[PDB]
Amino acid sequence: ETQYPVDRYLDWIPSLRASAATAATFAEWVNTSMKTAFDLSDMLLEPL
Amino acid sequence: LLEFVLDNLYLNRHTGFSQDHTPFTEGANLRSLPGPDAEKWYSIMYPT
Repeated sequence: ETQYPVDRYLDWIPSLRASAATAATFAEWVNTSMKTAFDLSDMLLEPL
Repeated sequence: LLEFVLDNLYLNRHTGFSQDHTPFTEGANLRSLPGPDAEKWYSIMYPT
């Protein structure tokens, strides 16, 4: 749930309401994936 | 009666909760004790 508008047509796809911490950890995994995807040896958005 | 009062003179330190990963509850944050075998406490805390 974020104020930024984004279209969701796959809310039918199953998902629970994660705690803010849970979302952050999932986000951290996505971020590690992005760094490896661009082969980033440096920290990305760590303050974020 | 006085001793029961004497035995109860404590400060309750704010505890911690964990989002439920199972469908028994709707991903609730359960007060989580340190150490294992807390599930006996979890079942007692929420007979529901």
